[PDB]
Amino acid sequence: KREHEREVIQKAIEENNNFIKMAKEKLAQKMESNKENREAHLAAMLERLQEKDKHAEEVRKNKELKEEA
Amino acid sequence: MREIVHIQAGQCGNQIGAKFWEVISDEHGIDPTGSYHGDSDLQLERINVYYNEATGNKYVPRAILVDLEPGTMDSVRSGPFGQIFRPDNFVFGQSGAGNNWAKGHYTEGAELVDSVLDVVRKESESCDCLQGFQLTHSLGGGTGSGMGTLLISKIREEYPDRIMNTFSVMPSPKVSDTVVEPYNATLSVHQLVENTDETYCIDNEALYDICFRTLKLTTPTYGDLNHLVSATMSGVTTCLRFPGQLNADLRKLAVNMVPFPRLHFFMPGFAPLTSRGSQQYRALTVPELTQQMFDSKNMMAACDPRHGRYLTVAAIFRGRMSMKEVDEQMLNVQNKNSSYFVEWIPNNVKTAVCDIPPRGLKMSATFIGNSTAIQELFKRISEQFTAMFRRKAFLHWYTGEGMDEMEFTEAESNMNDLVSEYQQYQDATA
Ligand SMILES: CC[C@H](C)[C@@H]([C@@H](CC(=O)N1CCC[C@H]1[C@H](OC)[C@@H](C)C(=O)N[C@H](C)[C@@H](O)c1ccccc1)OC)N(C)C(=O)[C@@H](NC(=O)[C@@H](NC)C(C)C)C(C)C
Ligand SMILES: Nc1nc2c(ncn2[C@@H]2O[C@H](COP(=O)(O)OP(=O)(O)O)[C@@H](O)[C@H]2O)c(=O)[nH]1
Ligand SMILES: [Mg+2]
Repeated sequence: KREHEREVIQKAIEENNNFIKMAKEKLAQKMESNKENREAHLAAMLERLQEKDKHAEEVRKNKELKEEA
Repeated sequence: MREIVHIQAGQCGNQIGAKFWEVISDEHGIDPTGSYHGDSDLQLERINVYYNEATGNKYVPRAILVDLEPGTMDSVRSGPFGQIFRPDNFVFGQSGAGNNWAKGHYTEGAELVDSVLDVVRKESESCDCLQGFQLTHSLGGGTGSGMGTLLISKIREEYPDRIMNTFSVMPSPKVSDTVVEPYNATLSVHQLVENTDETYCIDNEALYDICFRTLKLTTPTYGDLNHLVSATMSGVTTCLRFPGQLNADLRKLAVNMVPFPRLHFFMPGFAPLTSRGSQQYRALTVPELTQQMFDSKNMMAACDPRHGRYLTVAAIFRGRMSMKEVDEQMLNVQNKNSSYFVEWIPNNVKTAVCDIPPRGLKMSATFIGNSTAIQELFKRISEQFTAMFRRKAFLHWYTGEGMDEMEFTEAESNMNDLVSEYQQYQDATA
């Protein structure tokens, strides 16, 4: 009976600890995934804007090429 | 000098425990300060059964007060008889047990139980010749039920050859709306079947119904309920406390009352039934005492004794009366209703008479029955248990404390086995 009593309270501790552990890990996973997704969305936006800048350089390059002819 | 050590646990346990000490202190002529002021030598002759002697000829209850929250014990320490208790014998926590057997038995109670056992040990060591223990508690809450049965098991381990006696208050939906009480009670009965020698089944269902039906109290209080309990506890301990022939110690009582070790759950009864301050002016006659003490309406367990058979009976008469008339009337009950007494235990009804009446009465009588009808009580608890357990309802409160469902299944099976064993001897012929 005493061994059983010890087992019950260690079980209660273990399940509480495991709850905390899994909550902790779920949250770290979610936060890392969110961080990476948001950063990727910004990176893509900037990438498109930078392609506009390049395009604009070509337009002016094109105008300069046309000009002397 | 055969000492009994008294333990009271949880709210109910301490409430009825404190009332027990008020009632028997007055009977023994001990005042709230522990000073004796009585007029009869009969009062002191076996005073050492329940009291230690101090210097100044102070008498101190051999009582240990236990709870997982301070409220009720603060109440007691501020009550009338608060000072009478040994201050170091107050053992309490702060967390409470939240009406949860698992908290009392496995988690919260486990943190406190060694402290209690330390006090128990100090009291036992002081004993010339310890008889055993008596515990007051309810089965429906968390501390008295869970920690109370934890204590019973630990005390049995340290004192395996001593008698363990309990006054156990059974829950009823007539008195409590807490949904988990049938769980707490079933888990506790499982413990009691294995580890006590004698258990007085004090049923809140019966207590409430006596107050409402018989005493005509439209709004019964715990005070009213406990008035019945303390009258009963006084009556059933009379043979332990005063000079006498029959059932004069815990072991002799058990040998007279318990023919099979698991069947040690007693139905108490009392007459006359009174409310607090009813203060009645006519004494009952011996025939009246005898008729009423055996009546269903006077039982403290809500079981119809006519639905079962008596294995054994103890009857205690108190007051100045004709012992001849007592004998005649007791014989009349048995000879008039002989079919309700098992025929394979000859002469199974024993009678004691004590000259000192309880306070406020000239005449009273107390009944202790080992009846197979007590199965009705366990059946009632079992039905309430199964209604929830079949859907595993409210179990998360228990599994959160580390318990497994298997433990519930085992407790239920053991109580249903107990029920079946009563039925077996009910139907048994010589
Ligand atoms: C039938 C169930 C108990 C018995 C009563 C009783 C509780 C009581 O006695 N309580 C609540 C602690 C205070 C105590 C009494 O005040 C009312 C004091 C005077 C007392 O009796 N005090 C005694 C002397 C004291 O030793 C003591 C004992 C136990 C606990 C605390 C204090 O109050 C009527 N209750 C809950 C009720 O009647 C409640 N009704 C119900 O619960 C109903 N269901 C909604 C049914 C079960 C009756 C109403 C209050 C809503
Ligand atoms: N007869 C009686 N029953 C009580 C008293 N106090 C609580 N109860 C009952 O005891 C059960 C609740 O247990 P309680 O002792 O309050 O919980 P604990 O403090 O955890 O042991 C319920 O069935 C209540 O109706 C009391 O003073 N007298
Ligand atoms: Mg309570």
